Amino acid sequence: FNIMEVDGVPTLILSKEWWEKVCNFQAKPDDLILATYPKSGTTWMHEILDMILNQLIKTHLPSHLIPPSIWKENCKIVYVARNPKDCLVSYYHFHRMASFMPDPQNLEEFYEKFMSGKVVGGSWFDHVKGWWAAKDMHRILYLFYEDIKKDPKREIEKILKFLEKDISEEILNKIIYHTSFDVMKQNPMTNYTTLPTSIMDHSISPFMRKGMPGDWKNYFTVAQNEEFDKDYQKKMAGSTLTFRT
Amino acid sequence: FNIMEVDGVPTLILSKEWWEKVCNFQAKPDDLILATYPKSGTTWMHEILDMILNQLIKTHLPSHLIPPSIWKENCKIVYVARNPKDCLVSYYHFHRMASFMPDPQNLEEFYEKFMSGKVVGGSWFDHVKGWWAAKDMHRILYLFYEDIKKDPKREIEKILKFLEKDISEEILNKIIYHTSFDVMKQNPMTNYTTLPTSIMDHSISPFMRKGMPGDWKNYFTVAQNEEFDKDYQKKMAGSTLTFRT
Ligand SMILES: Nc1ncnc2c1ncn2[C@@H]1O[C@H](COP(=O)(O)O)[C@@H](OP(=O)(O)O)[C@H]1O
Ligand SMILES: Nc1ncnc2c1ncn2[C@@H]1O[C@H](COP(=O)(O)O)[C@@H](OP(=O)(O)O)[C@H]1O
Repeated sequence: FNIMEVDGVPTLILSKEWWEKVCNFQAKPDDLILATYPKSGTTWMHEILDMILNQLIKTHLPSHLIPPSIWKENCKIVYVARNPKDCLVSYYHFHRMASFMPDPQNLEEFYEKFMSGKVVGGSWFDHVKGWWAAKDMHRILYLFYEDIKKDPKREIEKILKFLEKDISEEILNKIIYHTSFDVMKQNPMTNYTTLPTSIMDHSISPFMRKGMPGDWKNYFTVAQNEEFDKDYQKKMAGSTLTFRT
Repeated sequence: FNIMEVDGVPTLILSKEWWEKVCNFQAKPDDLILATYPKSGTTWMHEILDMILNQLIKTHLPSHLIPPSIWKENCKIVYVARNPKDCLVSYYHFHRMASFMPDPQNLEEFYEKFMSGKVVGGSWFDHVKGWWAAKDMHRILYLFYEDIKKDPKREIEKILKFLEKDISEEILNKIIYHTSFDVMKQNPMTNYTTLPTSIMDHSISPFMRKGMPGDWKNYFTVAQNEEFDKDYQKKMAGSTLTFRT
């Protein structure tokens, strides 16, 4: 059914049990929360932050489960959304490689489940929409996986403004260079290669898979797609939320 | 390489050898030529004519190989085109069942070949374009597989006008009913079931496969498709030729 991915080393926590543990989490103002739907840019965005700095709390929770401490102590929250199609496809190939995960079966089979939101991490729909609703009320930066690919400088530009932090021009690119998909894929300290293949086999699918927006186009039949649109446009009626693909 | 499909019982004739044999074919005016690219509505259109009447010459030849006799004797030529995507998909699943045919291999592999026109029956592109250029110079009725599905009455309406022939309203629908895909599929006299499975196995793919326009959408990845369009738009620059899909 429905749990959530966590990381002492990647594993499944029952959302509730996990929420009970975090329920009354206390937050120092300097703390920096980073939230994302799974396979929506996390490991990437993280290393972008970790770069900018060198306390970062990584959380795949929906907005309505963030410990109030954070709201109260107006913590800086970076949030990253990624278009659903790509997020779906990335998340699919993931189930198809991570042993921790349930069997994805067919790609048509997975879809039905994904749109129903009946997959590890809740509904991507409910997830992204909550956060967007929150960007109105909180110290949240809302970023889009695609816009980063589009303009890494133009994006990190923003992050800095948000953090009051101010880097070099060389130190700047030093970051951009590393947080390119090419460099990061060949990087054992992020690429999750240095892992049990019983846990994650890259010979099936590598965590750092393709990392191109628009890749979904390589898997979604013109039918499955025109299906995805109709179902999407429904769940997103009213939303001011908008994606490049 | 490149031959053509014929029918004492369906078989491969080397296009040239076959054209040499037909080169100086003599044509009585009353004769009715029906031409089509393969898997573009032939067996359907045939039975429509056979119906309307009960001499019909069935030919899968390109316009520039029709024996001049026919031109000279201004014969009535019904021509049927079917949109390429569908035509491709239909023709693909066909190779994948008809033993007479070469191996289609992958569906991506087949595509390359189809667009290159390097498949049994020549280039669908060169085929339909020639016939369209001819509709300007000859007693040719140019029909579209899709328009038929769209409005069989509204289509057969035309055929009659073209033939001067004039049927009943009941005799009319009697025809429409039979030349529906549903009726025809369960019909041994057209459905090619009554055949050697060494020649054609329906347990793989039935000649009367789906018979819905828009079916291709069930096979062509949003990439393969956006690929097909770009390549198509090229070969069809200038053409006034146009398809529903
Ligand atoms: N530096 C980078 N630039 C672009 N995409 C990256 C990246 N690092 C990781 N990704 C992509 O992030 C996705 C996993 O997201 P998360 O970090 O949220 O689990 C993968 O998508 P693909 O599966 O499309 O390749 C991966 O390729
Ligand atoms: N009465 C009918 N109405 C619609 N389509 C028909 C039909 N009879 C045959 N077809 C379709 O004609 C195609 C074969 O064409 P041809 O007669 O030129 O070989 C098949 O397409 P599919 O493979 O898309 O099902 C078949 O389904």
